Amino acid sequence: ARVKGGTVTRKRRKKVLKLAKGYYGSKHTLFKSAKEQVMNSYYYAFRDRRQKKRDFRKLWIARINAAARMNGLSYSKLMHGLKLAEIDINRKMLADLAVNDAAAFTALAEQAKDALSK
Amino acid sequence: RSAVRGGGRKPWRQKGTGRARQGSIRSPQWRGGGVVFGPTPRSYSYKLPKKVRRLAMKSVLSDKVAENNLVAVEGLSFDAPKTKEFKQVLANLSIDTKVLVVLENGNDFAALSARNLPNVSVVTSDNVSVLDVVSANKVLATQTALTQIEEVLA
RNA sequence: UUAAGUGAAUAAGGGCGCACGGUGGAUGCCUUGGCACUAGGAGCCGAUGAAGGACGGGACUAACACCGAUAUGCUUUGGGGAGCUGUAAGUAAGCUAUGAUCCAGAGAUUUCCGAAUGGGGGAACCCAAUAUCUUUUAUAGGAUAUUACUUUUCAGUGAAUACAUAGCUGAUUAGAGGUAGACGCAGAGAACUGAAACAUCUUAGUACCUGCAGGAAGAGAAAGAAAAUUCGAUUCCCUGAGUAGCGGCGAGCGAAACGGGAAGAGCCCAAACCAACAAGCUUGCUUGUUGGGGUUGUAGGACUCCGAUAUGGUAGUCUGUUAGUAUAGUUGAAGGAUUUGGAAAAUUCCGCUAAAGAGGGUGAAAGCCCCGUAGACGAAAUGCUGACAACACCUAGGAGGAUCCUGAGUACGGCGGAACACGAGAAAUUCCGUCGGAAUCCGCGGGGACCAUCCCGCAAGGCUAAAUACUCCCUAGUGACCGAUAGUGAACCAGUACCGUGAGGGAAAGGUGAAAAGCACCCCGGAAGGGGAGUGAAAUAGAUCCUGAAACCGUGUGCCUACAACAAGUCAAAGCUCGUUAAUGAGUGAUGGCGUGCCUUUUGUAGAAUGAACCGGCGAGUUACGAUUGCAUGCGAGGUUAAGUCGAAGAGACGGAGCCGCAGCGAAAGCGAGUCUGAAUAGGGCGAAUGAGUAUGUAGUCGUAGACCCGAAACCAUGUGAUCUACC
RNA sequence: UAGCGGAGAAAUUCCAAACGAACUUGGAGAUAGCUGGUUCUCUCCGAAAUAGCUUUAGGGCUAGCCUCGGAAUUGAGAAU
RNA sequence: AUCCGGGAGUCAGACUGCGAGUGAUAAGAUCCGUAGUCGAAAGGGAAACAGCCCAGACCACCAGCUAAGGUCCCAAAAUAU
RNA sequence: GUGUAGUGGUAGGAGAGCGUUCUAAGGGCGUUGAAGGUCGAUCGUGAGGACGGCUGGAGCGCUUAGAAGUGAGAAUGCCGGUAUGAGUAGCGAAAGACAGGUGAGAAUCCUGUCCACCGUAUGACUAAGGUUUCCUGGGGAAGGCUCGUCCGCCCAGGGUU
RNA sequence: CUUCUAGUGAGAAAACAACUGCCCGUACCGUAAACCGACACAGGUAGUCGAGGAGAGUAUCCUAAGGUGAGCGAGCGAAC
RNA sequence: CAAGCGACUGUUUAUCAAAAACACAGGUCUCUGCAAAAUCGUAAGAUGAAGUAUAGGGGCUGACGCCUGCCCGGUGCUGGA
RNA sequence: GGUAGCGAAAUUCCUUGUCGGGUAAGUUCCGACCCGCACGAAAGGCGUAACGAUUUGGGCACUGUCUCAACGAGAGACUCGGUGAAAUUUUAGUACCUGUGAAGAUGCAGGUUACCCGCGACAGGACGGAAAGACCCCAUGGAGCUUUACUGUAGUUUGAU
RNA sequence: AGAAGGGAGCUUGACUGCGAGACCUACAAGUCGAGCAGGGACGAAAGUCGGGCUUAGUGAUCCGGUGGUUCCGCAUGGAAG
Repeated sequence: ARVKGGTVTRKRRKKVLKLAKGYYGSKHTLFKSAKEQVMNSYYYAFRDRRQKKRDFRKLWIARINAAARMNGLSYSKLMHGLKLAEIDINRKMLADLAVNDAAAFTALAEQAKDALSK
Repeated sequence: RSAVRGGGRKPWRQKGTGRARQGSIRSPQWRGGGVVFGPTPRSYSYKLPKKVRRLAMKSVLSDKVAENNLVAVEGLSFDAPKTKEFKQVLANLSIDTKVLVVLENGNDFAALSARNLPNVSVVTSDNVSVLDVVSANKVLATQTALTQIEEVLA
């Protein structure tokens, strides 16, 4: 009835290790510090998975800033007129257009200029 | 702890060495120390109400008859205990699987040929228990053993 | 050509991934030893010198075993039928079918110390006396036997003191030490701990010391238990019962009878009397010793008078005769071929045996190869247990009640302590120390202070098998027990190595392969070590020898790194090299965003509060007995067995003593669907009006127990130390 | 000469490197309202640091606050 | 919400609006009443920050709207009228 | 199906599950390679589970129920191995030099010469105490605070009237 | 050991010659590398002998008989 | 050259103190008639001692010189009846 | 109800009392005074030759103690060959300022300085290392000691028997 | 101040058994009470009276004492208790 502890532990530990391939020193061959490192990495992964969605808005916004301002439309008045002429493009598509299809972006800027002109 | 052939002299002082405090060489943490809450000799046996025993035996036998597994033989006899005939007795009776044999009383010449392949196992009519029926598939029993069973079981 | 601007690449060394070795022995598998028990035997050894030891014995001898100057062995009686001289290689010497070695039963020899026993002593040493016999011409030298102490019997001798008493001498009887770390009976007898402190109490008459034994001990044949209607030695178990009781009425301690079972069993003295011998011969008949007679409560015996001189018994023998059994043994059934292998017991065909298919071994896993098992047979010798012989021992009726006997400084009282569940309490019963001190059958003790009636018994003398407790040891077995950090401390040459003056404390260390076939020969090297060639299925199985993880130490290389302040990451991402369990692929990473480890304790943590050097292994809420609630199951106004017997250590039925519910109120007499309080039919407290339990499994919690683990400073009881130091 | 003690031209000095009471074995796994630790996972709900009394104040009991299972009427809860 | 029953932890609190005490109408002081948050709460703002302002994460997405607070550059948005 | 609704959480209460050893029955795998080890870019909400490649060479899985010495990262834990400090501190008072031997190998052994140190002692004899360290011939694996052909070390023989 | 008596109690002295004399210790170190201190350790160890020149002297300085050159070194010539 | 303490030679905390501490010769009180008091031991037995008041134990002071006042109400001791 | 004697003392708080001597300058020393917080006659008062590894004040001689340092020798340190430890240690690619914070930061915030790797020196910091505070409180914790604290007892004595 | 304050006559309700229902509160406790029965006081009656204008004047249990009692009493009748 004596239950020995044969190989119930190494499975677990070496499963932890492999999850820590490539850490900047002795944090990949110490079964005590690899675990703490994995824990903090989990925290960071979770937090930043909620930031990946923040940035790209600020990025598309700066790009709409740069491109639009060249047409005499501040980065506000463009969005305002657009949401007034009932045009509802998504920022990501607006950033992509501003970078690539300059003709189309200028068409939209013209419509918006017309819109809040009323 | 108190049974290991150890001692009660401390390892060293309580202080000084800055080390942790220890009371005895023999103790649970040290290698070669006593165990805490290890297995002791016990009993494991216990009985039931007197009625449920009878309900159990009745239920087992009714179950086995419920699927045509009691094969009632008239009477078995062998002058000498020749093992080979028994095999032929079952071959005629077409019982090949794991089986159980119930005999009446000391007509031993019919048991002394039941050290076969363990497909068979022998028992008189006073020791029929629960397992020695539930563990098997078919059951052989002479005609007198049936009545004898129907006596002890009231 | 000038000028302005942009600007790649190289690594003294480092990072990441990958790939290959080295140290180290986790893990997988394995057993040569353990642990807990079952059934049976056996429960002492010693002045005829014990337990335990020192020294010796072999061709070689360091150790372990066995043995003892007859020394690795002597004699005899049975077994057995071919190799043999231990561990352990090797060589030399031999032995053996004229039956070795080996197994089993009987004998013979047994050095020295040790209660140690002639005296002495620092144990395994020294020195004696007296007789007998030896060597040398003799002195010295050698061997043999005896010589301690105490008491129990007997002689002699004996004398302060005559007679005889110490005393002495000689002979004779018995003791004296050990332990089985167990069980029993006594003498003497603690503290920590609980009471949340502590004085009476408890822990506890336990631990320890000492004496005395036995295979068992202790108790045992009523001055008993009871309370009508009785029963008739003692021990042990179930239930009575956590009741009646005791208790700073606190923490706590805690019975007994009745009832059901196991095993059964009763005997022998003192006295009164009767004889023979001896003494004072009071010659009164007193003393004594023998032998006879007699053993009790329904009072018996003596004593008188008659019958018989039988009839039933054993708890004795070491006396025979038989039967059985314990210690060596004998016999014991059935297979070939094919495919993989180095090897088959594996696989596929086709057969056989079983009162034998339990197990162990053989080149992997065997009913049919080997040892065995189921059966059947067997003892020259020795021991035990029966049985029946023979011998030993013991035991008779009826009737009478004139006189005699029926356990003395005892019972019991005061005083002071202990033992009974009972702590002096209203304290019976039982002991111990001191003082006081009964009656004699018309008599005495007891029925929980004490008295009266009644009832039951006869103390102050002994013995007594079985049912019960234990296991150092031997035999045969078993296990939802361990598998080298486990299991004994110890699987191996272990209470050893080592530490301490001493009592005392105490480890680490198993694994080549099937078989050593354990690497001839060459080559470098002083050697060690290595490279070929070989043995081998496998040498990365080569003696550090099965598998061979992690920390730690190295070699090679794909990607990056010398203007950079980094809890060391994650999200975003150019380039460079790849190409997987084939899928929204893998490695690295220039550059940007964001970001103060883990655990515990705290109002609050990154804390400059506190713990971790790193890797591996071990390491903490369990079990028995009670109590209560939920779940479930079998019967339901019922439920239900216990101890114990037969049974395989099981199942598997008997066994109705006992417990729980079905009726409550009252302190109690008692009353009863009611009752208590009260002058009360008043009112009020409590229960009824349908209202379900009980046995077992299981789980949660609680109680007694060390009770989740580790952790003191201290306390009590036997021992060991003055070789350092203090005084002499 | 010995630990309930010994020895001290006196210091709490010495008694086998440590003496306001030696060392070693046993009662003994002594006791600790105190400190440290206690190992696999997910779903559901989820507090308190208050009153009273205590030779009590960092402890404890009951009460309040939390959770789980049942019974019954509700209209009893709540905020306007 | 009440009732019956099984199982606990808790008895060292802290700061901040408000109204009072002792203090010197001093203290991140101490001791009570009352509300929130922290303890047992992560995300945004206050440069960094338990207890202040806003708001309660089952999970995924390179979608959309707002609160507190902000809009020259670090750093998303008006060099607004 | 489809709608509505909820899903932070310490002490703590409740519920459902993963994994290890062993027992029982049924059914299975294994020299045509089991357990164990290593690597892999795979699967489920979790604990966790499969599959393949190499090593390894004798036993182990799967289903249903049962019993537990059943799960480890912290106790200034206990046992073994290995790191950092680091090629750092130290090498335990006192004077040596040359020539020639010896030898695979020399400051460290032998021989020679000069020098130098103690000399009421660093000289001679004894009592304790140690227990073969004594002598002769071989050796260099370990001890010798380095070296070592040498030794109070290892091997063999022999000495105490 | 020397004497004197009480005393059992052939005839012993000394010639010379020739013989008998038991057990245990004896190596080695021994102000040390062999003992006591864990060590091949700047400590401790009772007794005897212990020389010459000066010199009271076993003091001091150099030396006789006699013994030793000590178990890591080679360089440089800074701080401290 | 002067002062304090202690008369002196000694002894003392092995291992943080060597003195002004203790010892010390002298002073004084007190006990004890011998089986002495006193001490070790339950007792036998011992030491005091093979001693006998010029002796033996106990308490305070500490060579030497000059000295050493008052109180017996309280607490002990001795005597009392 | 403190006599003789001493008296800012090994005793005096106010206190460095007041006056004198010693020094250029003296709270320490020595002499004298009495308002002795709180000297006193065997827990002895007051003088004292000699003695003291005793405590305190002042002279002479002498000098690296000092103004104020300088130089020389030897051992260590430093370089090369041989041998070769220890306490400590969560992982570390380990800058400065003013803030902020459990109220003093290498690691947070905002700024400033800064190529990579070593070698010899110093000791500001890492609340540096070694000893689970010796100071203080608590534990309804110990142990050793005192007494007209409680309860008992060895021992000494008294009476009855 | 229609008195609870102050005089005056008679008296003892400064009574026994109780109690629907409330207040308080962790417990143990404490506070109020209409009213029923018995038997009364003062008043012609109606009626009031179970202490004082209301709120303090007190102490578990264990143990001992005194009175009473149709309770129990270890074979039975007493008694001790």
